[PDB]
Amino acid sequence: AVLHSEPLTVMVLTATDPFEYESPEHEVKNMFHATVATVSQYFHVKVFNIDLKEKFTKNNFITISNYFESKGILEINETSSVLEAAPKQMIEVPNCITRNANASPKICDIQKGTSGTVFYGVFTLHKKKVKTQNTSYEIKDGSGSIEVVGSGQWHNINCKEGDKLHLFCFHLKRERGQPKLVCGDHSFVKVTKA
Repeated sequence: AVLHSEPLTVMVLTATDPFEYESPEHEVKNMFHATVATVSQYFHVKVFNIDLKEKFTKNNFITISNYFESKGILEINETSSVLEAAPKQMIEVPNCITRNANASPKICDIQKGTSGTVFYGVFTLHKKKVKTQNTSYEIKDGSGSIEVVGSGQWHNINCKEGDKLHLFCFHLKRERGQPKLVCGDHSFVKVTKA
């Protein structure tokens, strides 16, 4: 994880509802996921300061400093600064950036990933098996299928075949070559019915 002290102005694209997670100090706290954009790139952002939720509203322009980067994902916590951006610091985000930010990876391309990489996306549920301590969600698209393993509040998620699972910050792991996505401390799932 690398510290970025230089101010960076972005436009907020999306943000999730807050949800509970376990903090590094092993206390229940709330976080949310966001995507933001400059004129040339979008970024996934993990926000660990629930007081910033209003700032992370679609189309808000914000300037972030003293944030961190890990696996290409930005981390904003209590020691970070997030202020509204000044007018002359704002630059129009090309629609092509926003479309790319909204696109999901193909499962065949997730299957190519190195162990430890992180993935986000929306995928159709094919089958699920609720086990004693975790749940395996087999997700599918035209390019292949992959097992997603959820535990804790991502175990026994209320969903059915054909629903869409929106996955945030899942981790690729390989067991005997076979890749799968597993949840981590800052994963999030939402379900859209279909």
